[PDB]
Amino acid sequence: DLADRFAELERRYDARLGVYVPATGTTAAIEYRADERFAFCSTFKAPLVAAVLHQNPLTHLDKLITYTSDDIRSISPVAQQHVQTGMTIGQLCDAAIRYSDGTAANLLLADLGGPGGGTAAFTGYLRSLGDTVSRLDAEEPELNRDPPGDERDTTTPHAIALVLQQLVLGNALPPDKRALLTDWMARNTTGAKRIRAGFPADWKVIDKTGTGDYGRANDIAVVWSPTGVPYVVAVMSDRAGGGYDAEPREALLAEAATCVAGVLA
Ligand SMILES: CO/N=C(\C(=O)N[C@@H]1C(=O)N2C(C(=O)O)=C(CSc3nc(=O)c(=O)[nH]n3C)CS[C@H]12)c1csc(N)n1
Repeated sequence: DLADRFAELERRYDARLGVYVPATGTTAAIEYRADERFAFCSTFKAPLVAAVLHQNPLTHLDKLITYTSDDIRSISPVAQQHVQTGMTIGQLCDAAIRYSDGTAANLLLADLGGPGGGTAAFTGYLRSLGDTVSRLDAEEPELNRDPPGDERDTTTPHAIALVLQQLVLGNALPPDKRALLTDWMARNTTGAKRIRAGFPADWKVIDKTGTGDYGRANDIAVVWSPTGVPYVVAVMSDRAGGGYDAEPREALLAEAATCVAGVLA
């Protein structure tokens, strides 16, 4: 019945909702518009941090990266505090995941592929995981403002969730790097009202958020049953009918999350 519950959500919130849960040994795949393109928004910061972890040794995460106040062209709650000072790569990692800091992500794009090569390098990291579908094509903020229908800066719930299944559950990162990426997203400061609200408290929840123009509201998460069996959950939405400044419905995502919680009991 999952499909019906989802379209009611869509009806009640007046939004496009894509859901994908990868199949486990015990359960089937929960998919809904899973292969339609949704904007990354800030969810690209999770597999980006992983790309930075993977290309470099952990020795890299203690390299002070310098930047200016005129480098803060997006929401940047942490990079705010180091106008000139600058931060360790590990610090920007921490800022781009848990705090969704935009300047953080841009310096990590730069670190990953040069001033005009980071978005393609980030996309190539995704291809190296078998995502031939998602593309990053801009830096912050403009990656949040691509018009609806455009393929730029889009992923799909199916492809990001498979990327996420690799990063946390598969061997895309080695135990250590993999472990730092899991603490970072398990501390995320931005995902209370999203998937976390949708899952029972005795279920573990680790997530990274995305929010943008046209009502875009996203949450990609790895979730753990009290038995400790792991699930990957991507929830992506937008409300593009309402224009660029339409209001994202976070409760939408929580609502989507309670349904997948329901067949995963
Ligand atoms: C051009 O940039 N525009 C953005 C944007 O930067 N999106 C990013 C994204 O995905 N972000 C996330 C997050 O990680 O979810 C958020 C979380 S939303 C939020 N959390 C708070 O704690 C709070 O006090 N206020 N807000 C709004 C901030 S913007 C950034 C945006 C946000 S809503 C909208 N229409 N545009």
